[PDB]
Amino acid sequence: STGSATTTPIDSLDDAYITPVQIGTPAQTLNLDFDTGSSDLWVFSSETTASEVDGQTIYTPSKSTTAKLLSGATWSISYGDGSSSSGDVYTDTVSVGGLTVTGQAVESAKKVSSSFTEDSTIDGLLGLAFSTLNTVSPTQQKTFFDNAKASLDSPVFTADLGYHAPGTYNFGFIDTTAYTGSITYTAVSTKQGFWEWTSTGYAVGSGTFKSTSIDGIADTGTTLLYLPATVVSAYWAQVSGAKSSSSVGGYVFPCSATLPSFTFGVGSARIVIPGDYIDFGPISTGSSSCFGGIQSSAGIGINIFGDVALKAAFVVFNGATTPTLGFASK
Ligand SMILES: c1cc2c(cc1CNC1CCCC1)OCO2
Repeated sequence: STGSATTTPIDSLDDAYITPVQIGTPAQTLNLDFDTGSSDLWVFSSETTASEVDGQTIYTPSKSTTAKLLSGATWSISYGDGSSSSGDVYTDTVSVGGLTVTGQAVESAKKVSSSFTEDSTIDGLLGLAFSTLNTVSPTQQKTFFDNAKASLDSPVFTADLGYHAPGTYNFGFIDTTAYTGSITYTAVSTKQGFWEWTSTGYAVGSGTFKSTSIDGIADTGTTLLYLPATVVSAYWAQVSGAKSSSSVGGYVFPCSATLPSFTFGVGSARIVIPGDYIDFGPISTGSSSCFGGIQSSAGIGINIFGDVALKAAFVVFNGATTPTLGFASK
């Protein structure tokens, strides 16, 4: 089997991407944030504290003939930005782009933090990291991909995120029309539960390539590219007026600037992130200070190849017995 679904930026900055997901019988379609950096499929629901719901579409298990309470199961998760959610668990039928999993754990939110309440466009998250990170207790649950894998034509999914435009998540096949050149594959460590890999280096603009190992995670659920302070300083040093602002919370730059590209290595291959991709616009409405799309990972504990990086590539998440990651230009 295979599945194919369009993923759409939630706003003009590509702050995140939402993908329609069918849950239950008859189908209830919710727009979820596919997150390769976590392993819980959770949704706004009829159980979510009413004051914490603000425009989202909710899952109502009592209206689904295939929903079953997973008795005794609870979940609670915190993300890298300090956001959080928690609740109880149902199993139900979940379909993405024509690919159906029965008995998928659908984690129903009773509580969500303010940042989720404030994102009216995100009805929940669909985790695509390794199931070892799933937070359901006392019986850990499998991701949608993990449940689907054995039935897929090939045990893979691909992320093809657009810049200021829709893109595609495919399950079970590689669309050879969706990228240019060849796909370069690179080793993955699953020891921390992430799609963790080592980049072979970087370049800033037309500058020479610096060969250096950068260990990080491929995370579709993180907006920006978070890299070591040395690398990030080298990038922003090429932008007149750019500076790290503690009050704003990262590098900012004059909105009048033309940003250089940033290249990252994947083995001997190179993925080029155009300068425009690194512009996250005014820090506040009407400001001439703009927020940078490449930021230091120093306060995070891990480097993160988030959407800014991934949207410059066609990315293969290969879930074979020994997982790997593939990157192609497009
Ligand atoms: C918070 C934490 C997350 C997440 C999504 C959220 C929701 N607010 C984000 C801010 C920009 C838009 C989405 O996906 C993984 O970790």
